[PDB]
Formats: sequence, C-alpha cells, structure tokens
Amino acid sequence: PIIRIRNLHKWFGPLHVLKGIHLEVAPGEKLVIIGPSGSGKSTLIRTINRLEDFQEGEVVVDGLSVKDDRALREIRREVGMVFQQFNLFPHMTVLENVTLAPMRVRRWPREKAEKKALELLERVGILDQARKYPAQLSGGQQQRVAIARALAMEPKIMLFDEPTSALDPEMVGEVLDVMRDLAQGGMTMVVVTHEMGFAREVADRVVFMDGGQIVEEGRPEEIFTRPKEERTRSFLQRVLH
Ligand SMILES: Nc1ncnc2c1ncn2[C@@H]1O[C@H](COP(=O)(O)OP(=O)(O)O)[C@@H](O)[C@H]1O
Ligand SMILES: [Cl-]
Ligand SMILES: [Mg+2]
Ligand SMILES: [Mg+2]
Repeated sequence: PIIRIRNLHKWFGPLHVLKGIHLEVAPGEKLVIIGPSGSGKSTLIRTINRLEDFQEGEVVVDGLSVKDDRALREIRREVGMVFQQFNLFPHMTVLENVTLAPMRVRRWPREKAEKKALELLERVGILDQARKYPAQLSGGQQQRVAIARALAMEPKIMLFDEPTSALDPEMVGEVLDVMRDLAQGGMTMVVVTHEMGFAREVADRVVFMDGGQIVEEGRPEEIFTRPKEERTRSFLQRVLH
C-alpha cells in the first residue's frame, strides 16, 4: 500500500492523542476520514506528510519511512496538502502562487511551470483568475487555487484536511466539485470532512475516528446505513439529517 501506518502512538505533552492506529491505504484509494472535532483527524493526516512526529509505531509512504531524515524531501515532493486555511502569497498572482514550488523545488523552467499551472487552473475552474491577486478572490476561488497549487507539484498523494470547513456556505459546493472531479481519476486521496453526502458519494472507504482511535471503517454505504459500532451510530445521529 502507498501509505502504511502500524501501531501509531502520539502524545502532545501528557495528552495521548493517537492511540495505536493501523491504516493501510492502497494506491488510487479515495479514503474519507470523519469524526468529531478533537478526535485526532488533523493530527493523523499531519503525520503522513511529516508535519507531526510521533513516539511509537511506523509511518511509511510510498515505501519510505516518514522518520527517515533522508526521505523528508521526497515525501514532500510526492505528497500534496490542502488545509482549511489558505496560505497564498498575497503579493503574487494566482498563477505565480501555483508555479512557485514547481520552479523552486522541481527546478522546472517557467514556461513548463506555467503551461502546467494554466491547465490546472482551467481544470479547477479559475483560469479567468490566473492574473488576479488572492485578495480579489472569494473564499471558494482561493481554496481552489490552493488545490491547483498542491497538484502542480504532481504528487502521488493528495491530503485534504477539511478544505471547506472555514468557507462561507455558498463557497463549499464549488470546492467539493473540484474534489469530486479529482476522485474520478487515479490520484490517491485522503480527505477529512464533515460533508457527508460528499463523503458518501466519493469514498472507496470511510474511516470514523473518535478519541484518537479508528473506531470503525468500511465502505460508505455500510458505515452510513449499517454502522457496526455504537460510537459510530451515535456520531451519525448527532450530525445527519
Ligand atoms: N500542537 C499541539 N499541541 C498540543 N495539543 C494539540 C496540538 N494539536 C492538537 N492538539 C490537541 O490534540 C487533539 C486532537 O486535535 P486534532 O488532531 O486537531 O483533532 P481534529 O482535527 O479531529 O479536530 C485535540 O484535543 C487538540 O486540542
Ligand atoms: Cl471539506
Ligand atoms: Mg476509484
Ligand atoms: Mg482538524
């Protein structure tokens, strides 16, 4: 599998936040992670691209240990991330924001970088904004720039940590649409979300976290209409309908 996590334990000071997670994600997999805030979802996906370390267990991405100091560069080349907050460079255009890393990191000539960026911007519906600055864009558009930027590095894995959670309600659908499109293809995707209709339509597999644990996982239909675990049923009665 392209992501391999065995017996992951993680402490923030005295707080046992991740409690022996096992997770094996296939190449091409669309994995959706759900669960109450505080359950440990962000922390878990942050261990994948080495934004968080941990004291017990193993985390291996594309056959490389995340704790291998010699991998902490290849890991960032092949793993993209979209956060709920956009961190665009305010004094660079949309286009410049997208081409920066492929130019800095992959040492792509600007003409190559821009050609790919432009195709990506069209892909996510914002080619018209190519020469705008981030402050002229809505929340929906800015997050789509962040997605284009992540994809511009051409990673094998895209992590989405609740990309729509901080957006105005009318901004959510357009960002989710970009993620629906990407899910039609072969990219490995891990997305944390509270958008359950989306989760249900896109996921190969849904993982429910509570208390720093994977309490239940399975196919979307099973998890949403036949949850085998009580805490799962309890979580779904609190948030659905
Ligand atoms: N850098 C940190 N230091 C200390 N505690 C943290 C840190 N980051 C998160 N936490 C705590 O760890 C728990 C898990 O947080 P998080 O992974 O962000 O949960 P979720 O994303 O599921 O809402 C929360 O109780 C949070 O307060
Ligand atoms: Cl989301
Ligand atoms: Mg598929
Ligand atoms: Mg979170």
